[PDB]
Amino acid sequence: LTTAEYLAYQTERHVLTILTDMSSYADALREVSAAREEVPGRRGYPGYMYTDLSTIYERAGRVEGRNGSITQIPILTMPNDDITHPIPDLTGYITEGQIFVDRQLHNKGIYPPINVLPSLSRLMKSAIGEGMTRKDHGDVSNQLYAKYAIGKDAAAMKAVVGEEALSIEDKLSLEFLEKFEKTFITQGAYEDRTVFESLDQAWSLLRIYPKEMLNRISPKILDEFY
Amino acid sequence: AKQKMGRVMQTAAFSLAEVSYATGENIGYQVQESVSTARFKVRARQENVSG
Repeated sequence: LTTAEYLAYQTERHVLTILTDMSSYADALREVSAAREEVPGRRGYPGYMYTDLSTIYERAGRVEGRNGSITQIPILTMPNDDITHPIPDLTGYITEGQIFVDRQLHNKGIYPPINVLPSLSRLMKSAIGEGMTRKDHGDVSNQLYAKYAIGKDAAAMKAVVGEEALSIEDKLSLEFLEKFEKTFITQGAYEDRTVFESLDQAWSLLRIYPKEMLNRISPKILDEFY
Repeated sequence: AKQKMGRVMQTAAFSLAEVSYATGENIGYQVQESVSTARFKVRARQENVSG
């Protein structure tokens, strides 16, 4: 973070630090705290872990005077895959948004095992704008999230009510879920997808629907892109 | 189907009355006598309607 602060603010460049194993950092903080004869907090971790993680995280951000920026992707390792764990809880409190990697997705397929239902970005609306990237980004992403949720619901409902009894909007949603978890999310470890190419692929998946089915997308965007 | 079955039952009763009038006697006894085997049979089919 000191190197990022230097580069971004005294050099006017964008950084995007990627801190790995915040769980390992928290364990290191645990050992440093307990070496000073201090009682452990809730889950053994020091009570001031919130303050320390707040310093480490909030060391990032944009400033008015300088043209640089410090984005941050602190990559945690949730013990026992528990969100109620102190490190995930404090990180969710301090940071804005969260990206989840799913064990079910990892078992089912290949990189990246990221599920979109529990993963969201709080300042997404600012990044996905009109002048920056494309004007259809927000509508496409919202539509994809809604149809992925409906696809998961239909996949659960198929084994309950039979495949035939599913509605048209459920069969199409199941097909979209298959082509989504298998072609859109599924990305090679070395292949690079620009934002525009990713949006084009998202539209390619979204075109299996009738134009009336896509409800979250604005009518102008539907007329121009679909 | 209940309405249609009522209408069909009325039509069949009228047809049976006409047939009995044409024959001059009730064919019920003859039908009962010739009831050795049933020509009409119904086989159950396990259709999958919804779940």
